[PDB]
Parts: sequence; C-alpha cells; structure tokens
Amino acid sequence: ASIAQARKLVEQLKMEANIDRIKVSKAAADLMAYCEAHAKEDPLLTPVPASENPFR
Amino acid sequence: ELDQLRQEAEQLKNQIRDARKACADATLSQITNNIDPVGRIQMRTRRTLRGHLAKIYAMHWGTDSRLLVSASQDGKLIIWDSYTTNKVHAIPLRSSWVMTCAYAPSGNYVACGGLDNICSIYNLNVRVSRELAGHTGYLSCCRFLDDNQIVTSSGDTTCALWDIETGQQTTTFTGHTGDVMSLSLAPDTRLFVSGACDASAKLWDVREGMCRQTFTGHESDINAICFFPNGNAFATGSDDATCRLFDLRADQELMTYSHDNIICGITSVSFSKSGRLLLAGYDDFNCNVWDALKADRAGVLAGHDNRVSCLGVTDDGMAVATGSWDSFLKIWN
Amino acid sequence: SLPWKVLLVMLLALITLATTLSNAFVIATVYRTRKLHTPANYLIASLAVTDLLVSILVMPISTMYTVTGRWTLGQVVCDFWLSSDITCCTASIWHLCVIALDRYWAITDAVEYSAKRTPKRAAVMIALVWVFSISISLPPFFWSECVVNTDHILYTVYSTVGAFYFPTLLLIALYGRIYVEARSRILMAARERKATKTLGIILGAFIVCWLPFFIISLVMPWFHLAIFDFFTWLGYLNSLINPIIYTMSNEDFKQAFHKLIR
Amino acid sequence: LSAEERAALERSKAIEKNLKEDGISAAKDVKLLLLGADNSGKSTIVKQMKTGIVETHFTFKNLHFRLFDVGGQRSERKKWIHCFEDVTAIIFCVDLSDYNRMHESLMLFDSICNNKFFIDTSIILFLNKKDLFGEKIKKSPLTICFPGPNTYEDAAAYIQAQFESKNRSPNKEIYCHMTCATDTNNAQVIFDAVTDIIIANNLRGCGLY
Ligand SMILES: N#Cc1ccc(N2CCN(C(=O)COc3ccc4[nH]cc(CC[NH3+])c4c3)CC2)cc1
Repeated sequence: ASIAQARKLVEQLKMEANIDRIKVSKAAADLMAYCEAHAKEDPLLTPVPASENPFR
Repeated sequence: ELDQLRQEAEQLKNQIRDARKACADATLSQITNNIDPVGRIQMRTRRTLRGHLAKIYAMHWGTDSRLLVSASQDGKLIIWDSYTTNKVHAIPLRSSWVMTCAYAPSGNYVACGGLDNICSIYNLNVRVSRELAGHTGYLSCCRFLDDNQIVTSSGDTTCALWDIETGQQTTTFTGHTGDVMSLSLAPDTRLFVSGACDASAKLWDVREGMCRQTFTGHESDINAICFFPNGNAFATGSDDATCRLFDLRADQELMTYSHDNIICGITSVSFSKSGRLLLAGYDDFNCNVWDALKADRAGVLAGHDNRVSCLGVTDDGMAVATGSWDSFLKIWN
Repeated sequence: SLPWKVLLVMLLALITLATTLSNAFVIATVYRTRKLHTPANYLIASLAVTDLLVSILVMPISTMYTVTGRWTLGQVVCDFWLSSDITCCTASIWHLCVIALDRYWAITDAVEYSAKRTPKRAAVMIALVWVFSISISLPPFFWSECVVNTDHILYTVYSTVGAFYFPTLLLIALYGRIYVEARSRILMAARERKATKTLGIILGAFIVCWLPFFIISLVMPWFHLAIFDFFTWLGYLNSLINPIIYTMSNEDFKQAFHKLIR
Repeated sequence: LSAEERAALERSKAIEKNLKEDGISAAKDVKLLLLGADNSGKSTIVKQMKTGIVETHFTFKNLHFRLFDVGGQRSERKKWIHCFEDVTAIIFCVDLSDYNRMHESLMLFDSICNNKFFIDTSIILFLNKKDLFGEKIKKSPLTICFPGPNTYEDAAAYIQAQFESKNRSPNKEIYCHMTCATDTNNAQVIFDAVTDIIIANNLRGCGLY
C-alpha cells in the first residue's frame, strides 16, 4: 500500500529525470524572438487604430 | 524498502535540481535588460456587460473572438456578444453553483461545472447533451480540445479526459497531492498543464496519458495557469501573490513577477497574442498588466469593486474581458 | 453694526455651503456605489435631496433676508421662496418619519416586510411626501418685507400640525416601539448604551432643531423677530445634521464614504 | 440588416426579462450552509424538515428555505466555502453521542467561525442526538474533555459553552438548540433563529443593536 505510492513516485521520478534539458539563454532567446516576431501583430502591445478596432 | 525508495526518489530530485542549475547559465531578467520595455500603456474600458446577479466565477472566449461565455453563482450561464454588448444565450444551470466554464473552438458546445462534480455540456433551444459524471470532488476547471473530446480538472486530486459522444473517461491523469484548481491547453492541443493546491504545476500528455515533468516554484496553492502563445512556456497565479513563468524546454522557473504592496493571491492569468504582456487578476479588485520579459508592471486595470475571478484574452488578441464577484464583465482594449 | 453683519454673512454662507457639501456627497455616494442601490438607502438619498433643495432654494435667499431685514427680489420670487421653504422643510420633516416608518416595519415585521421592500414601494413613499409637501404650500396664495402670510388661522393650525406635530407624534410613537423591539432583541449592556445614544441622536436632533420654530407658530398665530430668524436657521441646521446622523449609523455607507474620498 | 440587429436585441429583451424574474425569486429565498462532522445527523434534519453538493427546497412559515449540505469532498476546504459567502446562516450539526465528533467537530467549528468570509455570518448550532447523549453520560461522563458534575443539564451546557467560547466576533450571534435524536419540529427553531438574524441585521443597519 505505502510501497506502491513510493514505487509509483519513483517510476514517475525516473521517467521525469531522463529528459533533454537545455539552457535558459537558449530558451529565453526563443521567447524573446517570438515576442519580437509578433510585436507588430499584437493589438494590445501597440494600441490599435480606431477604424480597425471593432469596439471603438 | 520504504526508506530505500524515499532515498532513491530524493537522489533523483537532487539530480533534477542539479540539472536545472547546470542549464541556468544566464537569467531571463539579465538577457532582457537591454530590451526596451512596454511603458505606461493601459487599455481603456470598452464595454461593461451588465446582466449577472451573483458573483461571476468563470468566463471564456470563443475561437472567433466575437462571443464570450460567462458562468455565475446565480445559476445562470450567459453567452454574450462582445461587439453588440447583448445577450445571445442564457442557459439555466442544473446546480446553482459553477466554478468553471468553457466554450468550444468550433463554436457549438458549451461546458460548465462546479460543486455538482459533473461537467454539464450544452449544445447550441438549448439542453443537456452529455452530463460527464465521474469525479469524486468538485469540478475546478475544464477546456475543450475538440468538438468530440474535452479535458477536466477536479478537487478529487486527478484530472481526466472525456469523450462527449460516448460519455465516459478516456484516460485519467493522476499525479498531484492536493486538489487541482486550473488547467490550460497548448495551441497544438497535444500537451497541457495544471496547477494544484500543493504548489506544483505538472505537464501532461493528451494521447499518452502520463506526467512529463513537474514544476515547483510557488510556496502557496496555485490557483490559475495559462500557456505562452508558442507552446514552450506558461505562467501560473498562486496564493503567494507571485506570478511565475516556467519553461518546458529548460524545465525550470524562468522569471517571477511580484510586488510588496500586492499581498493577496492571483485568481486568473492570461497572455496577449504576442505573449509580451502577461495579465493577472488579483484578489484586491485589480488586474495588473505585467511585461513577460522585463519583469515590471506596464500598466494596471481597476474597473471592478470586488475581486476579479476570471481573466480571458481573445484568440486574435484584440481585447481582454475580466469577470468579477461584483457581477460585471468589463472588456478592455 | 457692519462688522457683526460680516461675521453673520460669513457664518450663514458657510452653513449654506456646508449643507450643500454634505448633501451633494451623500447623493453621489449612493449613485456611484453599486452595493448601496437598495430601497433602504434611497430613503436616505431622497432625504439628502430634500436637504439639498433647502440649501439651494431656501438657504442663499435666506442669508440676504437675515442680514438686511428688507426684501429686494420682487414679489414673484417672494411667492416662490416661502412656499418652497415650507415644502422643503416639510419634505425634510416627513422624510425622517418615512424612514422611521420604513425602519418600524423592518424591525417589528422584518420577515414579512423584507419581501415587500422594493425600489418601487420606496419611490411611492417619496412621491407621497412631495405630493403632501406641495399641498401644504398651495393654500397660501391669497395675495415691503417678505414675511409669511397669516390670514386664515385655521390654515396655520392645519399647516403646522400636518407639517410637524403629526410627524412628531408619529416619529416618537414609531421609535418608541422600535426601542422596545430593540431592547428585547438585545436582552451586551454596551450595545444597550448605543441603542440609547442612537435613538437619542435620531429623535433629539429632529426635536431640538424644529420644536423651537413650530412652537413659535402657535405663539404668533409675543416677542420680537430676532428669535424667529435664529429658529429658521436652527431648522436649516437640521438639514446638514440629518445626513450625517443617518449615514453614521449605516456601516456600509460610512465605509463607502472614506473609500471614495480617501 | 438593421432588422437582424433588432432581432438579436429582441432575444436579449427576453433574456433580460427572464434573468430579472428569476433573480428576484432567488434573492428573497433564505440560503443556509449545512456543515458538521460525518454521522452527526446532517441528512436526518434535511429529511425531517422536508455525490458532492446536496440541495434542499423546503418551505415553512410563509418563507422559502435552501439548505445546502456539503459532504464527501475531503479536499481543500478553503475553495468550496467561498462559493457561498452570502449565506444567511450557517447551520452547524454536532454529534453529542460521540467523542471523536466532539473534539474533531469543535476544531472545524472554530475554523469556519474564524473564516474571513463567514465572520460576517451568523451560526445556528444544532447539538443532535440529545436523547442518546442523556443515557451515554451516565455510563461514561464528560470527564475526558478537561472538566463540573456529571448531569444532562450541566454536561450539555458545557459543550454549548465551549462552542460559544470559540466565537471571537461581535455582530455574530450563535443560536444553540438540542434535538431529541431526529424526532422533533426543529424547522421552527431555524425560522426563530433566522427571524432573529434578519431583525439583528435590520437593527445593525439602522444603528441600534
Ligand atoms: N414676529 C413675528 C413673526 C412673524 C411671522 C411668523 N410666522 C411663522 C409661523 N407662521 C406660519 O405660517 C407657519 O409656517 C410654516 C408652517 C409649516 C411649515 N413647514 C415647513 C416650514 C418652513 C419653516 N422654516 C413651515 C412654516 C406664521 C408666520 C411668526 C412670528
């Protein structure tokens, strides 16, 4: 009963351990590149024109 | 046996912690210091959707970014029109309480649940299509994968994928310690995440049905969670009054958004179309608009009197709609 | 003398502005705050509206009347000012006993009256007072200084009793019954102390301010008019005292008032 | 298509009329939270008056009532409680003929009494199984819970006093009552408690009390 929870946790921890982890600088560059790519496309980031905006 | 298993699990956690620290050469705050910030930008209140009696507990936009659904404690689930500020549907619920709501990407089915322990689906006359009854505890969050499939979290400590046509659980996601509060699907709809009461998010696999990796940045219970537009990161609101960004590739906490004045926990979080702006709805009647990279509040939204419950940005990213316990949905632009 | 007049003009203009300032915020707080939209609060709001109309219609004309002691705005405006003065201070009087009648049913009946209380039934009570108020000022239209026109003594005795002594007899009878219902609910002794202070300030402020003036009505159907001018502004002093009492008792408004203006 | 927009507005006119009629009906009704320990006679009082949440829809003395008995949750208690912060009164059941109940329930009572949402909400304490308690105290008294003499009047009063002790809140009257197992008209006690609560709120709003 108690061993089954530890065995399931150990099996989950074993599966979660063996993974291809990468650097923060590499990952953060991908997030920064995505935000810069869709910077013009975003209505909220740079405020949209009143004609194109449906609510205005 | 028990001690040996615990020692082996602790060694794996220590190896995991060492692997995350080895990857972390630089920080997100460091590399984005040179980047110019958003600045003093705050969206104006476009609409004020007045037609709820009790506290609104959840809301969700459609795919079109036209109609938005909103569930409330009145025992009423209203489908609004954002353009026309007008009622499209008003579905009377079976149970008066409702802690979650969803609206299909096809724009056909509408899901809801709460203390019933049932994810009641409604096909757009309106009536119950398939009452998804198979959870031990309260339904905390739910989101549509497709017109057929739908995923749910619960207070039973276990999320579960469903099939609307059959009316049964396809696969059960087990892993958390405390009650699961929120979930968020990826754009691909192949993987998803879920924050829980035990201060830990967990990345799942839809087809496989297994926990890929765990994230442990927060101290207090995670209330909300939301994916980053690309599908390689996510933010999480917690009871500790700190939003925390995480990377799926890096498998660690990238950045923490917080302030000393902000004492109360976060209720709901959502990114913009680009993912530069990270909005977050707090328990002090406000909703601060954080910059995801710069780690600073660009603006702040303060329309509601009572605490905001739900936060929903559109698919295209045209507008935001914050629901609240004041019983109002204020659309921002 | 002139320097005493400057102090008097400064005093009454300050009181006139203070009445306007107190009433304007109370009306604004009920309308602005979403939580305060209730049938109980609309009676307190309409009490502030009546007292606001005292501070706009009656007050600024009454300041010029006291200092000069001689009319200077035509006979047409004289006709409007006196009648409006009666209606506004008859509406302000009757609003308190209407709030008392609203509260009386809220305490003694409570479970029955909870269902009956609606914003429409609230609006009906305010309509009856304004219909009653204007009908007390309607009879005196039989026509240097702009005094009140005494001719039928039967109308004077009819006006004063209908527009004060009947509210007085009603209000004391209601709050007498409410206080007995309150003490029975209490019986702890510290609350009983508040129950006495709350009942005393609501009832006493009404009596102490107005009783001197409407007594003067029966005395002059005796002494010179210096004391009359004092009791008018003592009665208008009630109009700024009325909101601050009825708002002070309510915890939700007093919380809302500080939240609005820091 | 101006008629199409008018047809859409016509749908909302029906919805606005529907919501307004249903909302005022739900507003006048008395909403009650039925809390307590397991095997305390929570369902018994609901049955006497008349699987996550269990709703009730009984009426007594010209007023509609709504008892809500949470149970079988065993989750984070903080989440499902804030869903109904606007209940009129918290009905709290206690098993008298039971000591695990007595200490475990009293701790739960404290937390709900001390909860940020429910500090501005009255409690209606029900000390159930009074008939079984009277017989039970003779064999095994209330000496386990610190102290006083072993008697039905004294032992039941000290329990009521200990629940009353964990109050720590002005404007929050705890209304106590002892039902004989589950065979007495205790719906009138809920009415009598609620009548006092509504008047207490009307007084408190007025300035008195
Ligand atoms: N000397 C002198 C002297 C001159 C005039 C008066 N009057 C005051 C009382 N008289 C009335 O006609 C009664 O006036 C009312 C009768 C009902 C009312 N309800 C409200 C007011 C407003 C008074 N500030 C009001 C005034 C006769 C004129 C008394 C003494």
